[PDB]
Order: sequence, then C-alpha cells, then structure tokens
Amino acid sequence: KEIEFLSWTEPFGIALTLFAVLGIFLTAFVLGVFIKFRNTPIVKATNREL
Amino acid sequence: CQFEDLNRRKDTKEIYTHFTCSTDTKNVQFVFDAVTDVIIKNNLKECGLY
Repeated sequence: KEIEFLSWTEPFGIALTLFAVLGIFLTAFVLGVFIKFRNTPIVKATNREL
Repeated sequence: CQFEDLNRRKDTKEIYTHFTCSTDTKNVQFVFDAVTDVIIKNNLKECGLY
C-alpha cells in the first residue's frame, strides 16, 4: 500500500517551505530596519521593546 | 518668526505663541490647552514614546 503524507520533496511541501522561509526573511528584514532606525520618532512612537 | 528662531534647542522644548487682546477669556483657554499638551508630551518622553 502507498503511504500518504505531506513530504518535503513533494511540490506542495516545497511551496509551503519556501513561503515560510520568505516570511522569516521578511520578519528579519523588518527587525533590522527597526534596529537601524531605532532613534526615529516614528519607531520610538510604537513600543520598541514590545 | 524672529522670536521663535531664537530657540536653539529645537528638540526638547516647544514654544506656543498667541496674540492675546480680544478683551476675552481665550487667553486662559490657550494656556490650559498648551499646559495639557506639555503634560502629555512629558508623559510620552517619560515613557520613551517621543
């Protein structure tokens, strides 16, 4: 019998993996932007620690 | 403008300007509003949000 599950090699799992990696990349980019422009009044406005 | 440009410290203080007269009570209203703004901004600086 064939076994059914979402595999890392199947194209759908590949799509999900690339989307998750893209999301992590964008989150890191946003965090770096805040760390750079930490003293900016707009960045200061929103709670930077939170 | 000639009065306000004499404020070399354009970061940690603010000047609120009026023209008075009018033989009315708008002066105390302006003072009240400006004091409320000063209090709010003091709290914002104390929180770091400004």
